[PDB]
Amino acid sequence: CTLKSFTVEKGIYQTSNFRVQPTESIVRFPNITNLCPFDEVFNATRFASVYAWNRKRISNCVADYSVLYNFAPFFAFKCYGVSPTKLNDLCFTNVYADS
Amino acid sequence: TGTGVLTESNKKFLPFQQFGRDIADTTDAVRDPQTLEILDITPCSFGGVSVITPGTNTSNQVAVLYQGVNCTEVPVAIHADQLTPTWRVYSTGSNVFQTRAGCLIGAEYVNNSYECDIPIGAGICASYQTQTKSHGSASSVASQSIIAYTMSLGAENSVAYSNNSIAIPTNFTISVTTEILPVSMTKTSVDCTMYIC
Amino acid sequence: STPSALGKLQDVVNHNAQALNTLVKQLSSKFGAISSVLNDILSRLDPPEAEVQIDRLITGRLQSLQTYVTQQLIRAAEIRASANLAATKMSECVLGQSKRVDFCGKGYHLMSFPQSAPHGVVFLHVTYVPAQEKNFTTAPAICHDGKAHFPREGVFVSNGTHWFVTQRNFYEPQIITTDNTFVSGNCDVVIGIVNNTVYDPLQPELDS
Amino acid sequence: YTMSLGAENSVAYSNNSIAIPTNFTISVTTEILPVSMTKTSVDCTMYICGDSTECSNLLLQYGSFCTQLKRALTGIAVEQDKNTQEVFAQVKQIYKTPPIKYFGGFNFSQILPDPSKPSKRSPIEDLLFNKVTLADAGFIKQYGDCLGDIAARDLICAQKFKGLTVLPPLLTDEMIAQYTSALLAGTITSGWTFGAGPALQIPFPMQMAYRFNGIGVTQNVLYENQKLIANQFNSAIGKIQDSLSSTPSALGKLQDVVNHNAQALNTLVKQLSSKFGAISSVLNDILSRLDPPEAEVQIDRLITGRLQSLQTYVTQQLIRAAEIRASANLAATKMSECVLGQSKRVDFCGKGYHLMSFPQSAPHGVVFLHVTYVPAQEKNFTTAPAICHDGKAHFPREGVFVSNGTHWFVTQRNFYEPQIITTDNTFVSGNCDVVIGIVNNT
Ligand SMILES: *[C@@H]1O[C@H](CO)[C@@H](O)[C@H](O)[C@H]1NC(C)=O
Ligand SMILES: *[C@@H]1O[C@H](CO)[C@@H](O)[C@H](O)[C@H]1NC(C)=O
Ligand SMILES: *[C@@H]1O[C@H](CO)[C@@H](O)[C@H](O)[C@H]1NC(C)=O
Ligand SMILES: *[C@@H]1O[C@H](CO)[C@@H](O)[C@H](O)[C@H]1NC(C)=O
Ligand SMILES: *[C@@H]1O[C@H](CO)[C@@H](O)[C@H](O)[C@H]1NC(C)=O
Ligand SMILES: *[C@@H]1O[C@H](CO)[C@@H](O)[C@H](O)[C@H]1NC(C)=O
Ligand SMILES: *[C@@H]1O[C@H](CO)[C@@H](O)[C@H](O)[C@H]1NC(C)=O
Ligand SMILES: *[C@@H]1O[C@H](CO)[C@@H](O)[C@H](O)[C@H]1NC(C)=O
Repeated sequence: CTLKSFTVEKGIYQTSNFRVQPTESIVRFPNITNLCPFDEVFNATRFASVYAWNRKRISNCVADYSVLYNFAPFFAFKCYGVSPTKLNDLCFTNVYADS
Repeated sequence: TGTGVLTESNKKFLPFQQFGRDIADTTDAVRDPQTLEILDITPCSFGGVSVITPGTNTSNQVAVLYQGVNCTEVPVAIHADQLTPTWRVYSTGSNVFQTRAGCLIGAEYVNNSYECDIPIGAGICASYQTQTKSHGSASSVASQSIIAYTMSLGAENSVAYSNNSIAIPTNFTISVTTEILPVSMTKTSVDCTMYIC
Repeated sequence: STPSALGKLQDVVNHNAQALNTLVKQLSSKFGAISSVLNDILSRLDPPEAEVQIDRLITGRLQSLQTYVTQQLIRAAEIRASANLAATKMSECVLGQSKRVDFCGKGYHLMSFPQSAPHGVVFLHVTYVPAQEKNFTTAPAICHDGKAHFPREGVFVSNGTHWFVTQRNFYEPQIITTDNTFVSGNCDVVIGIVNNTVYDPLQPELDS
Repeated sequence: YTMSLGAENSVAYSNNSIAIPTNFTISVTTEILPVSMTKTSVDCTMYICGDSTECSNLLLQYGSFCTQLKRALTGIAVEQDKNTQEVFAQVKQIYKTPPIKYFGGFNFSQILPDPSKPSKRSPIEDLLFNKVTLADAGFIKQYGDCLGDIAARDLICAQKFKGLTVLPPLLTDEMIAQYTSALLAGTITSGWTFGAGPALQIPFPMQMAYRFNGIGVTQNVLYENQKLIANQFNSAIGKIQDSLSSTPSALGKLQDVVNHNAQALNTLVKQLSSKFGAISSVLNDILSRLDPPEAEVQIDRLITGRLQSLQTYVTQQLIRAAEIRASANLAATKMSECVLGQSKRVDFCGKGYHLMSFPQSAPHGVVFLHVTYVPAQEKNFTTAPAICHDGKAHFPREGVFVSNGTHWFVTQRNFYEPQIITTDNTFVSGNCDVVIGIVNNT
C-alpha cells in the first residue's frame, strides 16, 4: 500500500512509526490544605443580620465543596451561572460566602 | 502536563524551584509537588517501524525492525493481529534480536557473517536465507527465513606484509565497466497562468 | 536482464516524472481552501467572497510551484555537477586518457566510449584490472660495486633465486642492466640493500 | 592599519637568476573533510503535530508535503550512507595489520589501532573523538529511548522527545573505525595497488619511494635520508597531536559542521515555540482551550508555520547536503588519488608536493594527514636555457641548468643535487643560432 504497487521488491521500506500510548492518568496537585472558612461560619455562636449581611472574604484558600453536602436534606442548592459540583474545576479571584 | 515515565531523581531541587527544564526548553526534570521528592520525566518509547522483505515473487514472509527501541523493555502492545508473527505482544520464538538500531522481530540472529543485502541499522544486515536447518521444503523453510547478522565487511584478507615480500600481478582482464551519467534532465517550461490559473 | 543496471538514468527519469506528478496532485490538494477546483470556487462564491478562497488556493499552488522550481534548481545543480563531471569525463576519459585514480572506472582506465542514452550518457569505461598475483621477495635498492642502484621505471622482485626488475603493474620480468637502474650514493646508509649483479650492455663490444 | 599583504619580497629576477632548494621538510599537514552529516528522520506527525489526532487529520487534508519531505530526508540519509561507503568502503576485503608493526621508523602507533584500549581506535582518533563534541550512540541503558539520564545532558533526549530522530549510521562508529582501519592497513601494507583490484603487499619504504618519484623527486632521497624522513614524520605527528589538543581551532571544520547540525535542530525546536501569528505555540493548549471548530484556524496557521519551517529546514539540509556531498566527492577523490594513489594536481592533497595521505575517522568526517614534501633553504645560481656544444644546442632531459659561479650543473628541478652534464641527461636539437641566452660550456 505504501509503494502503490502489487509486486513490491526486495529491501527495507519505512512504513510507519512505532508508538506506545500511555495507559494511566496521573493528576496531582501539591497537597494544599488551606482550609476555607465554610463550616465554622455555618455553626458560629452568632451570625450577622440579613440587612447588614457580613461580607466574608473567601480567598487565598482552597474550596472543599464536597462538605457543602451532608447538611439538612432537600436544602436548596440553587446555582446561577455555574453548576455547584463543577466549582471544583473553576478558579476565582474572590469568593463571598455571604450568610 | 506531560506524557512519559516518571523515575526517581538523583538531583536535589532548590527549596523554591519548581520543575526541571533542559537547555532547549523541555519539561525534563521535575520535583514532586505533593511531597518532597524529585523525579525525572522520560519520553515514551515511541520509535518507528520498517519492513525487511526479499522479492515478493520470492517470498511472502517478512521481518519487522523497530528503530531506536530496545528488545528488552520495549512495550510491544497489540499493533495488528493476524496470521503473521509480527505486530503482536511477542514473536514466535528466538527470532527477536537486539541491535543498537533497535529490535528486529521475525528475523533470527546468525553468528556467521555475510555481505550486506538489506541494511537494518548499526552494522547488522538481513537476508532471506533458504536453509535446510528446518529440513523442510526447499523453497520455504518452516519458520521465517529472514535472518540478521553482523555485516561481513568482506573477506578478512591478511596482506602478508613482510620487510621483503611483494606481489606482482601475472595476468589481467580488460574490464568494460559501465558508468551512467545523467547529463540533461528533460527541459521544462511552465506557463505560469496555465498552471497556477 | 538486470533492471538495476540503468538505475541512475531511470532514477533521473522517475524523479522528473514524480516531480511532475506531485505538481499535478497539487491541483488536487485543498491547501485549506474550501475545494480544489478553480471553476467550482468561482461558481460557488462571488468574487468579493471567493477572493479569500481563491487567494488561498493561489498561494498554495504558487508555493508548490516555487518548491518545485527550487528543487528543480537543486537537482539541476546536481545534474550540472554530474554534467561538468561528464564533460570532464569526455575530455579526460574520451578525448584523452585520465590518470586520475578511479575516475574513469575501477582499475587503470584505458579508454572510454560515449553512448547516448535518454537524458544522459553511458561511458563504457574500458579499464585494465590485474589478477592472478604472484609473490616474490623484494628489495628497495641494489648494491653493486659498493654503490646503490635504483630502478628507473620498475620494481625489484625475485622468484627465489634470481632478481628481476619488472613493470609495477603487470608481471613481466626483465634482467637488470644500467639502462633500467641509476646510481645514487653508496651502500652504507640504505637499509634493505642487497648484493646483486647489474649487467653492462657495452661488454660484448669489448671483444676487440 | 592598512593590511600588510605580507613581506614585500623582491623576487630577484634576471635573465639568468634562479633559486634551487637544497633542503626540505616533510610537512604532515592536516585537512579535515566533513563526509556525512548526521542522518535524520522527521516524523511529520510527531514533529508538526506531535500526538494530536485532529492536527494529523488536518495535515492529511493539506496534501502530500509530508511524503515529499520524508522522501527527501530518506534520500539524504541513504546519501549519507552512500557517502560513507564511497569514501570509506573503497575495497571489498578487510586487511589486518601485521603483528610486527615495524616499517623502518614510521611510527604509525598513534594512527594504527590501539590494542590496549577497548575502543581499538588510534590515539590520534581518540584525540579527535575527545576534541569534537560527542554524539548519541544508542547505548543500552534500559531507559526506553536507549540512552538517557536524570537532570543531565538531555539535549539528545529532548530532540527524541520532540520527534526528530537521529537514525544511527549503518556502519557503527566501531564499524566505520574498522573500515578506516582496513583502508589504513591497505595503504600501509598494499600501497596504491589495492584500489585497482587485488591488494598487493609492498613495504612502506618502497611505497614512499614511489611517492617521492610521483612528485618529480628522485626516489633515492627517501633512502639516503630515510631516518631523517622518519624522524620528521614522527615529530610532525606529535606536533599534530599537540596542535589538535591545545589549539581549539584545529578541528574547526568538523566542529562547525556538528554545530550547524545542532543549531539547525535547535532552531527547529524553537520553531515549536514560535507563534507565526497563532494565539499560542502549544497544540495541546490550543485544543484544550478551544474546540476544533473554533481552534481550527489557529491550528491551521500554526501547522502552516511549522510546515514552512520544516520545509526551509529540509531545503537548507538539501543545500548543505549538496555541500557535504561535494566535499564527500572531494573526499572520495582525495582517497582515490591521495590515499589510494598519488595525486599530482597542485595543492590538492596539501600545500607542497603531495607525498601520501592517511585517513583517520573523526565524528562525521575524515582527517587526511596530508604528508607533503616542502622545499626550503634555497641557493641562488646563474642559469641558462640551453647549453651550446660543438655548435649544437643541448637541452636537459629532466633537469635544469644552474651554475655555482664557476661550474655548470644539471640539477633536479625541485631538490638541489648537482650532477655533471653528459649526453644522458641532455639531448641535441638544432644549432646555436636561434637560442638567445645560449651559453658556451662542455
Ligand atoms: C624485517 O623482518 C622482521 C619482521 O618483520 C623485523 O623485525 C626486522 O626488523 C626486519 N628486518 C629486515 C632485514 O628488514
Ligand atoms: C590471462 O587470463 C585470461 C583470462 O581472461 C586467460 O584466458 C589467459 O590464458 C591468461 N594468460 C596466460 C598467459 O595464462
Ligand atoms: C656485498 O658486496 C660488498 C662489496 O661490493 C662486500 O664488501 C660485502 O661483504 C657484500 N655483502 C654484503 C652483505 O654487503
Ligand atoms: C627463477 O628465474 C630464473 C630465471 O631464468 C630461472 O632460471 C629459475 O629456474 C627460477 N626459479 C624459480 C624457483 O622460479
Ligand atoms: C639581460 O638583462 C635584462 C633582462 O633580460 C635586459 O635588459 C638585457 O638586455 C639582458 N642582456 C642580455 C645580454 O641578456
Ligand atoms: C634539511 O632540513 C632539516 C629540517 O628538518 C634539517 O634537520 C637538516 O639538517 C637539513 N639538511 C642539511 C643537510 O642540513
Ligand atoms: C661559443 O662557441 C662558439 C662556437 O660554437 C664560438 O664561436 C663563440 O666565440 C663561443 N663564445 C660565445 C660567447 O659565443
Ligand atoms: C662550485 O662547485 C664546484 C664543484 O666542484 C666547486 O669546484 C667550486 O669551487 C664551487 N664554487 C663556488 C663559488 O661555490
